[PDB]
Amino acid sequence: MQSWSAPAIPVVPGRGPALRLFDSADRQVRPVTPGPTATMYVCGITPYDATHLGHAATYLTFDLVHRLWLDAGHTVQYVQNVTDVDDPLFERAERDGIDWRTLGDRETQLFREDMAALRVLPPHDYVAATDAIAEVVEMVEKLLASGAAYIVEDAEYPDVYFRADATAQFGYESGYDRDTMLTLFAERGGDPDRPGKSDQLDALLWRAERPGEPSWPSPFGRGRPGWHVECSAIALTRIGTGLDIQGGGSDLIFPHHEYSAAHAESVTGERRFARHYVHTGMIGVLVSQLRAQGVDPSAIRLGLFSGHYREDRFWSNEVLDEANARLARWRSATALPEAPDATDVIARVRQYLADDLDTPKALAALDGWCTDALSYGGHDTESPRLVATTVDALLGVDL
Ligand SMILES: Nc1ncnc2c1ncn2[C@@H]1O[C@H](COS(=O)(=O)NC(=O)[C@H](N)CS)[C@@H](O)[C@H]1O
Ligand SMILES: [Zn+2]
Repeated sequence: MQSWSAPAIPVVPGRGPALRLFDSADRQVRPVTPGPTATMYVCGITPYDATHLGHAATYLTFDLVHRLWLDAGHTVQYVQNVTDVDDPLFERAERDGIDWRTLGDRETQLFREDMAALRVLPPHDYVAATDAIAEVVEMVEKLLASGAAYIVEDAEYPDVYFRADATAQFGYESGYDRDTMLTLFAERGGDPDRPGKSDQLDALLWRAERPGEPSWPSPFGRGRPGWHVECSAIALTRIGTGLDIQGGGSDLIFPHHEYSAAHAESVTGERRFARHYVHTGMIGVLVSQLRAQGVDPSAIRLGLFSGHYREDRFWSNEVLDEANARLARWRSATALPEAPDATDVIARVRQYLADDLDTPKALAALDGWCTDALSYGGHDTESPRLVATTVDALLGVDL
Protein backbone atom coordinates (compact mmCIF):
# COMPACT_ATOMS: atom_id res chain seq x y z
CA MET A 1 0.00 0.00 0.00
CA GLN A 2 0.92 3.68 -0.36
CA SER A 3 2.27 5.07 2.92
CA TRP A 4 2.38 8.87 3.27
CA SER A 5 4.77 11.72 2.40
CA ALA A 6 7.94 12.30 4.38
CA PRO A 7 9.21 15.67 5.56
CA ALA A 8 12.67 16.99 4.70
CA ILE A 9 15.17 15.89 7.37
CA PRO A 10 18.37 17.86 7.96
CA VAL A 11 21.76 16.38 8.86
CA VAL A 12 22.86 17.41 12.41
CA PRO A 13 26.57 18.08 13.11
CA GLY A 14 28.40 16.01 15.72
CA ARG A 15 27.76 12.54 17.07
CA GLY A 16 26.31 11.02 20.26
CA PRO A 17 25.88 7.72 22.11
CA ALA A 18 24.12 4.77 20.49
CA LEU A 19 20.47 4.34 21.47
CA ARG A 20 19.53 2.33 24.57
CA LEU A 21 15.92 1.26 25.24
CA PHE A 22 13.82 -0.55 27.84
CA ASP A 23 13.10 -4.11 26.68
CA SER A 24 9.83 -5.52 28.04
CA ALA A 25 11.17 -9.07 27.90
CA ASP A 26 14.41 -8.44 29.86
CA ARG A 27 12.57 -5.79 31.96
CA GLN A 28 15.54 -3.40 31.78
CA VAL A 29 17.23 -0.76 29.60
CA ARG A 30 19.59 -2.34 27.10
CA PRO A 31 21.70 -1.23 24.07
CA VAL A 32 19.98 -1.29 20.68
CA THR A 33 22.68 -2.58 18.31
CA PRO A 34 21.37 -2.70 14.73
CA GLY A 35 23.24 -3.57 11.56
CA PRO A 36 23.67 -1.00 8.74
CA THR A 37 19.91 -1.28 8.15
CA ALA A 38 18.07 -1.10 11.47
CA THR A 39 14.73 -2.94 11.50
CA MET A 40 11.51 -2.14 13.32
CA TYR A 41 7.94 -3.43 13.16
CA VAL A 42 5.34 -1.29 14.90
CA CYS A 43 1.76 -2.46 15.24
CA GLY A 44 -0.48 -0.29 13.10
CA ILE A 45 -4.05 0.91 13.35
CA THR A 46 -7.37 -0.90 13.15
CA PRO A 47 -9.01 1.64 10.81
CA TYR A 48 -12.61 1.93 12.08
CA ASP A 49 -12.28 5.42 13.59
CA ALA A 50 -10.03 8.48 13.70
CA THR A 51 -6.54 8.78 14.91
CA HIS A 52 -6.65 9.81 18.52
CA LEU A 53 -3.83 11.28 20.48
CA GLY A 54 -3.08 7.92 21.91
CA HIS A 55 -2.31 6.42 18.57
CA ALA A 56 -0.38 9.59 17.73
CA ALA A 57 1.76 9.39 20.87
CA THR A 58 2.65 5.79 20.07
CA TYR A 59 3.73 6.48 16.46
CA LEU A 60 5.56 9.65 17.59
CA THR A 61 7.65 7.60 20.02
CA PHE A 62 8.70 5.31 17.21
CA ASP A 63 9.30 8.35 15.02
CA LEU A 64 11.99 9.36 17.57
CA VAL A 65 13.62 5.95 17.32
CA HIS A 66 13.55 6.19 13.50
CA ARG A 67 15.08 9.70 13.61
CA LEU A 68 17.81 8.74 16.07
CA TRP A 69 18.73 5.79 13.92
CA LEU A 70 19.04 8.07 10.85
CA ASP A 71 21.14 10.51 12.92
CA ALA A 72 23.53 7.65 13.76
CA GLY A 73 23.95 6.93 10.00
CA HIS A 74 21.77 3.81 9.69
CA THR A 75 19.31 3.15 6.94
CA VAL A 76 16.00 2.01 8.39
CA GLN A 77 13.49 -0.65 7.44
CA TYR A 78 10.28 0.32 9.25
CA VAL A 79 7.31 -1.97 8.66
CA GLN A 80 3.80 -1.19 9.86
CA ASN A 81 0.57 -3.07 9.19
CA VAL A 82 -3.08 -2.05 8.94
CA THR A 83 -5.52 -4.45 10.63
CA ASP A 84 -8.17 -3.80 7.97
CA VAL A 85 -10.23 -6.92 8.70
CA ASP A 86 -11.45 -7.00 12.30
CA ASP A 87 -14.59 -7.31 14.43
CA PRO A 88 -14.76 -3.61 15.42
CA LEU A 89 -14.61 -2.62 11.74
CA PHE A 90 -17.49 -4.97 10.89
CA GLU A 91 -19.42 -3.56 13.84
CA ARG A 92 -18.89 0.05 12.74
CA ALA A 93 -19.63 -0.84 9.09
CA GLU A 94 -22.96 -2.35 10.14
CA ARG A 95 -23.84 0.53 12.48
CA ASP A 96 -23.14 3.28 9.94
CA GLY A 97 -24.24 1.49 6.71
CA ILE A 98 -20.80 1.80 5.11
CA ASP A 99 -19.06 -1.14 3.40
CA TRP A 100 -16.31 -2.45 5.73
CA ARG A 101 -13.68 -2.13 2.98
CA THR A 102 -14.72 1.46 2.23
CA LEU A 103 -14.62 2.30 5.93
CA GLY A 104 -11.07 0.86 6.35
CA ASP A 105 -10.00 2.78 3.24
CA ARG A 106 -11.44 6.09 4.45
CA GLU A 107 -9.93 5.84 7.93
CA THR A 108 -6.53 4.67 6.68
CA GLN A 109 -6.43 7.73 4.41
CA LEU A 110 -7.28 10.04 7.36
CA PHE A 111 -4.48 8.33 9.35
CA ARG A 112 -2.05 9.06 6.49
CA GLU A 113 -3.08 12.73 6.56
CA ASP A 114 -2.67 12.91 10.36
CA MET A 115 0.78 11.29 10.23
CA ALA A 116 2.00 13.53 7.42
CA ALA A 117 0.71 16.64 9.26
CA LEU A 118 2.64 15.49 12.34
CA ARG A 119 5.77 15.00 10.17
CA VAL A 120 6.03 11.36 11.26
CA LEU A 121 8.45 9.47 8.99
CA PRO A 122 6.47 6.92 6.99
CA PRO A 123 7.17 3.16 7.07
CA HIS A 124 9.08 1.60 4.18
CA ASP A 125 6.58 -1.28 3.97
CA TYR A 126 2.97 -0.44 4.81
CA VAL A 127 0.99 -3.71 4.68
CA ALA A 128 -2.76 -4.33 4.97
CA ALA A 129 -3.79 -7.57 6.66
CA THR A 130 -6.08 -8.32 3.68
CA ASP A 131 -2.99 -8.21 1.42
CA ALA A 132 -1.08 -10.73 3.55
CA ILE A 133 -3.46 -13.74 3.56
CA ALA A 134 -1.07 -15.97 1.57
CA GLU A 135 1.72 -15.33 4.12
CA VAL A 136 -0.62 -16.20 7.01
CA VAL A 137 -1.89 -19.33 5.27
CA GLU A 138 1.75 -20.43 4.61
CA MET A 139 2.67 -19.88 8.24
CA VAL A 140 -0.39 -21.75 9.55
CA GLU A 141 0.44 -24.66 7.20
CA LYS A 142 3.90 -24.89 8.79
CA LEU A 143 2.47 -24.72 12.32
CA LEU A 144 -0.03 -27.51 11.59
CA ALA A 145 2.76 -29.65 10.09
CA SER A 146 4.95 -29.33 13.20
CA GLY A 147 2.05 -30.02 15.60
CA ALA A 148 2.32 -26.49 17.06
CA ALA A 149 -1.20 -25.92 15.71
CA TYR A 150 -4.31 -28.09 15.51
CA ILE A 151 -7.83 -28.00 14.14
CA VAL A 152 -10.51 -27.99 16.85
CA GLU A 153 -12.93 -30.96 16.75
CA ASP A 154 -15.93 -28.90 15.59
CA ALA A 155 -17.41 -29.96 12.24
CA GLU A 156 -19.49 -26.78 12.01
CA TYR A 157 -16.61 -24.38 12.77
CA PRO A 158 -13.20 -26.06 12.39
CA ASP A 159 -11.15 -23.16 13.82
CA VAL A 160 -7.36 -23.57 13.82
CA TYR A 161 -5.45 -22.95 17.09
CA PHE A 162 -1.86 -22.37 18.15
CA ARG A 163 -0.86 -24.33 21.26
CA ALA A 164 0.18 -22.04 24.13
CA ASP A 165 2.78 -24.71 25.02
CA ALA A 166 4.27 -24.86 21.48
CA THR A 167 7.30 -22.87 22.69
CA ALA A 168 9.09 -23.67 25.96
CA GLN A 169 9.75 -19.95 26.46
CA PHE A 170 6.08 -18.86 26.13
CA GLY A 171 5.48 -15.96 28.52
CA TYR A 172 9.00 -14.51 28.43
CA GLU A 173 7.92 -11.42 26.47
CA SER A 174 5.27 -10.23 28.98
CA GLY A 175 6.47 -11.90 32.17
CA TYR A 176 2.79 -12.34 33.14
CA ASP A 177 1.57 -15.25 35.22
CA ARG A 178 -1.10 -17.60 33.83
CA ASP A 179 -3.96 -16.10 35.88
CA THR A 180 -3.11 -12.57 34.69
CA MET A 181 -2.82 -13.95 31.15
CA LEU A 182 -6.25 -15.60 31.26
CA THR A 183 -7.85 -12.40 32.56
CA LEU A 184 -6.26 -10.20 29.85
CA PHE A 185 -6.93 -12.83 27.16
CA ALA A 186 -10.66 -12.88 27.91
CA GLU A 187 -10.80 -9.08 27.48
CA ARG A 188 -8.40 -8.62 24.55
CA GLY A 189 -10.02 -10.75 21.89
CA GLY A 190 -9.30 -14.23 23.28
CA ASP A 191 -11.72 -17.14 23.53
CA PRO A 192 -10.79 -18.96 26.78
CA ASP A 193 -14.18 -20.74 27.00
CA ARG A 194 -14.27 -21.96 23.38
CA PRO A 195 -15.11 -25.70 23.47
CA GLY A 196 -12.54 -28.27 22.36
CA LYS A 197 -9.32 -26.31 22.88
CA SER A 198 -6.34 -28.14 24.42
CA ASP A 199 -5.64 -25.20 26.74
CA GLN A 200 -7.76 -22.13 27.49
CA LEU A 201 -4.75 -20.00 26.37
CA ASP A 202 -4.52 -21.55 22.90
CA ALA A 203 -4.73 -18.70 20.35
CA LEU A 204 -6.84 -18.60 17.20
CA LEU A 205 -4.76 -18.81 14.00
CA TRP A 206 -7.63 -19.18 11.53
CA ARG A 207 -11.30 -18.49 12.15
CA ALA A 208 -13.50 -20.84 10.13
CA GLU A 209 -16.07 -19.24 7.83
CA ARG A 210 -19.19 -17.89 9.55
CA PRO A 211 -22.31 -16.76 7.64
CA GLY A 212 -22.08 -12.98 7.04
CA GLU A 213 -18.31 -12.67 7.43
CA PRO A 214 -15.82 -12.18 4.59
CA SER A 215 -13.58 -15.16 3.97
CA TRP A 216 -10.61 -16.51 2.01
CA PRO A 217 -9.81 -20.03 0.80
CA SER A 218 -7.14 -22.20 2.41
CA PRO A 219 -5.97 -25.87 2.58
CA PHE A 220 -7.49 -26.06 6.08
CA GLY A 221 -10.83 -24.54 5.06
CA ARG A 222 -12.42 -21.19 4.21
CA GLY A 223 -12.06 -18.47 6.82
CA ARG A 224 -10.01 -15.51 7.98
CA PRO A 225 -6.81 -14.94 9.98
CA GLY A 226 -6.42 -14.63 13.70
CA TRP A 227 -4.96 -11.35 14.88
CA HIS A 228 -1.52 -12.30 16.18
CA VAL A 229 -0.49 -14.41 13.18
CA GLU A 230 -1.19 -11.41 10.84
CA CYS A 231 1.51 -9.33 12.50
CA SER A 232 3.81 -12.34 12.95
CA ALA A 233 3.58 -13.26 9.26
CA ILE A 234 3.99 -9.66 7.97
CA ALA A 235 7.05 -9.14 10.19
CA LEU A 236 8.64 -12.46 9.18
CA THR A 237 8.10 -11.96 5.46
CA ARG A 238 9.14 -8.27 5.30
CA ILE A 239 12.00 -8.26 7.80
CA GLY A 240 12.82 -11.87 8.62
CA THR A 241 14.68 -13.20 11.62
CA GLY A 242 16.87 -10.09 12.13
CA LEU A 243 14.25 -7.87 13.82
CA ASP A 244 15.66 -5.14 16.07
CA ILE A 245 12.45 -3.73 17.52
CA GLN A 246 8.88 -4.96 17.87
CA GLY A 247 6.82 -1.97 19.03
CA GLY A 248 3.36 -0.76 20.02
CA GLY A 249 1.22 0.30 22.99
CA SER A 250 1.51 -1.44 26.35
CA ASP A 251 -1.94 -3.02 25.81
CA LEU A 252 -0.20 -5.24 23.20
CA ILE A 253 2.24 -6.81 25.65
CA PHE A 254 -0.23 -9.65 26.19
CA PRO A 255 -1.83 -11.37 24.33
CA HIS A 256 -0.74 -9.82 21.09
CA HIS A 257 3.08 -9.56 21.19
CA GLU A 258 3.39 -12.70 23.22
CA TYR A 259 1.59 -14.81 20.63
CA SER A 260 3.15 -12.99 17.64
CA ALA A 261 6.59 -13.80 19.04
CA ALA A 262 5.61 -17.40 19.85
CA HIS A 263 4.17 -18.06 16.34
CA ALA A 264 7.40 -16.80 14.78
CA GLU A 265 9.77 -18.62 17.15
CA SER A 266 7.81 -21.82 16.57
CA VAL A 267 8.01 -21.54 12.76
CA THR A 268 11.69 -20.41 12.66
CA GLY A 269 13.27 -22.18 15.65
CA GLU A 270 14.82 -18.86 16.76
CA ARG A 271 15.00 -18.22 20.53
CA ARG A 272 13.72 -14.65 20.20
CA PHE A 273 11.50 -13.04 17.57
CA ALA A 274 12.62 -9.43 18.31
CA ARG A 275 15.82 -8.20 19.97
CA HIS A 276 13.83 -5.50 21.85
CA TYR A 277 10.14 -5.32 22.69
CA VAL A 278 9.30 -1.63 23.09
CA HIS A 279 6.01 -0.45 24.54
CA THR A 280 4.54 2.99 24.97
CA GLY A 281 2.42 4.30 27.80
CA MET A 282 -1.28 4.76 27.40
CA ILE A 283 -2.66 8.28 26.74
CA GLY A 284 -5.95 9.26 28.35
CA VAL A 285 -9.33 13.97 21.30
CA LEU A 286 -8.80 13.27 17.57
CA VAL A 287 -5.65 14.53 15.81
CA SER A 288 -7.79 15.80 12.89
CA GLN A 289 -10.06 17.73 15.30
CA LEU A 290 -7.08 19.57 16.82
CA ARG A 291 -5.70 20.29 13.33
CA ALA A 292 -9.11 21.59 12.16
CA GLN A 293 -9.05 23.90 15.23
CA GLY A 294 -5.78 25.45 13.97
CA VAL A 295 -3.54 23.68 16.51
CA ASP A 296 0.12 23.55 15.33
CA PRO A 297 1.14 19.91 14.81
CA SER A 298 4.53 20.76 16.38
CA ALA A 299 2.68 21.70 19.60
CA ILE A 300 0.99 18.26 19.50
CA ARG A 301 4.44 16.68 19.23
CA LEU A 302 5.88 18.74 22.09
CA GLY A 303 2.81 18.11 24.29
CA LEU A 304 3.12 14.36 23.83
CA PHE A 305 6.94 14.51 24.32
CA SER A 306 6.61 16.44 27.62
CA GLY A 307 6.19 13.10 29.45
CA HIS A 308 8.41 10.01 29.12
CA TYR A 309 7.13 7.56 26.50
CA ARG A 310 6.71 4.69 28.99
CA GLU A 311 4.50 6.73 31.32
CA ASP A 312 0.75 6.64 31.12
CA ARG A 313 -0.35 10.23 30.92
CA PHE A 314 -3.37 12.47 30.45
CA TRP A 315 -3.81 14.98 27.67
CA SER A 316 -5.40 18.27 28.73
CA ASN A 317 -5.62 21.91 27.67
CA GLU A 318 -2.93 22.58 30.29
CA VAL A 319 -0.59 20.22 28.42
CA LEU A 320 -1.48 21.96 25.15
CA ASP A 321 -0.94 25.48 26.59
CA GLU A 322 2.47 24.44 27.93
CA ALA A 323 3.38 23.01 24.51
CA ASN A 324 2.29 26.18 22.70
CA ALA A 325 4.36 28.27 25.16
CA ARG A 326 7.42 26.05 24.65
CA LEU A 327 7.03 26.18 20.88
CA ALA A 328 6.86 30.01 20.97
CA ARG A 329 9.99 30.23 23.16
CA TRP A 330 12.04 27.88 20.96
CA ARG A 331 10.96 29.84 17.86
CA SER A 332 12.04 33.13 19.50
CA ALA A 333 15.49 31.89 20.53
CA THR A 334 16.22 30.21 17.19
CA ALA A 335 15.21 33.39 15.30
CA LEU A 336 18.01 35.31 17.09
CA PRO A 337 20.91 36.57 14.91
CA GLU A 338 23.38 35.31 17.52
CA ALA A 339 23.25 33.19 20.67
CA PRO A 340 25.50 31.12 22.96
CA ASP A 341 27.46 28.19 21.45
CA ALA A 342 25.17 25.17 20.92
CA THR A 343 27.73 22.32 21.00
CA ASP A 344 26.95 21.36 24.61
CA VAL A 345 23.13 21.56 24.36
CA ILE A 346 23.15 19.50 21.13
CA ALA A 347 25.36 16.94 22.91
CA ARG A 348 23.04 16.86 25.94
CA VAL A 349 19.94 16.45 23.74
CA ARG A 350 21.61 13.46 22.04
CA GLN A 351 22.64 11.99 25.42
CA TYR A 352 19.17 12.29 26.89
CA LEU A 353 17.41 10.92 23.78
CA ALA A 354 19.87 7.99 23.63
CA ASP A 355 19.08 7.18 27.27
CA ASP A 356 15.75 5.40 26.68
CA LEU A 357 14.22 8.45 24.95
CA ASP A 358 14.39 10.89 27.86
CA THR A 359 12.34 13.62 26.17
CA PRO A 360 11.51 15.51 29.36
CA LYS A 361 15.25 16.06 30.02
CA ALA A 362 15.93 16.88 26.36
CA LEU A 363 13.09 19.43 26.35
CA ALA A 364 14.46 20.90 29.60
CA ALA A 365 17.98 21.22 28.16
CA LEU A 366 16.56 23.08 25.11
CA ASP A 367 14.42 25.30 27.37
CA GLY A 368 17.61 26.15 29.26
CA TRP A 369 19.57 27.17 26.18
CA CYS A 370 16.61 29.24 24.90
CA THR A 371 16.21 31.12 28.19
CA ASP A 372 19.96 31.82 28.31
CA ALA A 373 19.99 32.97 24.65
CA LEU A 374 16.99 35.25 25.18
CA SER A 375 18.22 36.67 28.52
CA TYR A 376 21.98 37.07 27.98
CA GLY A 377 22.48 36.63 24.20
CA GLY A 378 25.77 35.36 22.76
CA HIS A 379 28.32 35.57 19.94
CA ASP A 380 27.72 32.42 17.88
CA THR A 381 26.02 33.49 14.67
CA GLU A 382 25.35 29.84 13.67
CA SER A 383 23.97 28.35 16.92
CA PRO A 384 20.32 29.52 16.51
CA ARG A 385 20.05 27.87 13.08
CA LEU A 386 21.83 24.73 14.35
CA VAL A 387 19.48 24.39 17.32
CA ALA A 388 16.48 24.75 14.97
CA THR A 389 18.01 22.12 12.60
CA THR A 390 18.69 19.79 15.53
CA VAL A 391 15.10 20.03 16.81
CA ASP A 392 13.84 19.37 13.26
CA ALA A 393 16.05 16.29 12.63
CA LEU A 394 15.83 14.67 16.07
CA LEU A 395 12.43 15.73 17.45
CA GLY A 396 10.55 16.36 14.16
CA VAL A 397 9.60 19.81 15.43
CA ASP A 398 9.41 22.56 12.80
CA LEU A 399 10.46 25.90 14.33
N1 LIG B 1 -4.81 5.11 24.50
C1 LIG B 1 -3.68 4.82 23.86
N2 LIG B 1 -2.44 5.42 24.11
C2 LIG B 1 -1.23 5.08 23.45
N3 LIG B 1 -1.16 4.06 22.48
C3 LIG B 1 -2.42 3.39 22.19
C4 LIG B 1 -3.64 3.71 22.85
N4 LIG B 1 -4.65 2.86 22.33
C5 LIG B 1 -4.02 2.06 21.42
N5 LIG B 1 -2.71 2.34 21.31
C6 LIG B 1 -1.70 1.82 20.46
O1 LIG B 1 -1.94 2.47 19.13
C7 LIG B 1 -2.01 1.37 18.30
C8 LIG B 1 -2.96 1.32 17.20
O2 LIG B 1 -4.10 0.82 18.01
S1 LIG B 1 -5.30 0.20 17.39
O3 LIG B 1 -5.86 1.16 16.39
O4 LIG B 1 -6.25 -0.20 18.44
N6 LIG B 1 -4.70 -1.03 16.63
C9 LIG B 1 -4.20 -2.08 17.23
O5 LIG B 1 -4.08 -2.27 18.45
C10 LIG B 1 -3.61 -2.90 16.14
N7 LIG B 1 -4.32 -3.01 14.85
C11 LIG B 1 -2.42 -3.73 16.47
S2 LIG B 1 -1.94 -4.81 15.10
C12 LIG B 1 -0.97 0.41 18.93
O6 LIG B 1 0.32 0.15 18.77
C13 LIG B 1 -1.66 0.29 20.18
O7 LIG B 1 -1.06 -0.46 21.20
ZN1 LIG C 1 0.04 -6.11 15.66
